[PDB]
Amino acid sequence: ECWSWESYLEEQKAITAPVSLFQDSQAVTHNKNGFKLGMKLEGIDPQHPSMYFILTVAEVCGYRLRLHFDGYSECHDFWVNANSPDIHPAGWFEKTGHKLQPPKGYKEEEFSWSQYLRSTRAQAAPKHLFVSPPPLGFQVGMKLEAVDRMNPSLVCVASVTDVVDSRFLVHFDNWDDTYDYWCDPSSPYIHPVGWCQKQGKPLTPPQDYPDPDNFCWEKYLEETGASAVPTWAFKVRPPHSFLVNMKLEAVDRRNPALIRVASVEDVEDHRIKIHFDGWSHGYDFWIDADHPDIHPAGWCSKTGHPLQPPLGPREPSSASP
Repeated sequence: ECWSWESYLEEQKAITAPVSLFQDSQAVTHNKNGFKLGMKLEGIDPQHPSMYFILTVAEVCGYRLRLHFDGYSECHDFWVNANSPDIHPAGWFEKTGHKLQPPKGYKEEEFSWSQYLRSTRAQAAPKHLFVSPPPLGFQVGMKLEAVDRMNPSLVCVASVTDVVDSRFLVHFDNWDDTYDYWCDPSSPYIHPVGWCQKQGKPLTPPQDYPDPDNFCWEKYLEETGASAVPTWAFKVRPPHSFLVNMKLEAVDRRNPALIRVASVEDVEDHRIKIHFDGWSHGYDFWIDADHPDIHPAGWCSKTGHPLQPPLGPREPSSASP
């Protein structure tokens, strides 16, 4: 007897997070996933977002796919939705002037898609599969203040270092490019030059900036000849309207192949804390409300992905009865 949301909600006297609370891209279930095992493509390294690698479709599940970094260990495999903006068709880097980190074994200048496909007897994922208007007012080289996602109490001197379709790459000046992240104008993690000063919050200057206590934006902009992103470009998104106890579906962070029945455990203006029904609180996690790996109830069913029901009552890792 199939698990259903309808039955569960009745048993629990619970409600779902309405579809209207989600971004269209989190909610859309009627798109076909045309990706197939073995198809090759290009994509950002999710753990080093300024970098591009050749990827192979290693698995397809509903509207999701597992991607493998050609030549490298399976330990780096990762899952995306078929509407991910972080993947691109073969030829994208050459067409757009980006650099490729070639497959393990390969030198960069010797990489050719035509030869690679020959050598691997593989096909490139067709272009029509890929979702990826400019972000108005955001251009490469402009400066801003941004939250370091790896150190979230810090608001920092940052630069736009790339623009791809509707998004841009946020870079922390003179810091490791592994702190980079992709963004759009509505991000709550970014602010105009001078925001910290106006808020009475400390600003983290560029790494090793001489006399960092006397860092001054006007001098720094003069030094670099860079412009600030204009204030008009920043488009404040409203706080989300998820409420505690609302039910939804979320990818498991420990085993990202899995999606589970989930509840809103806590809320901030722009983030929700997920609890997996039936589980210990040890696994609860905070996630951005626009994160691609949360979805409304029914998403798995409608897209053909399995949904893990709540953990049974006296199981290891289970919550109190």
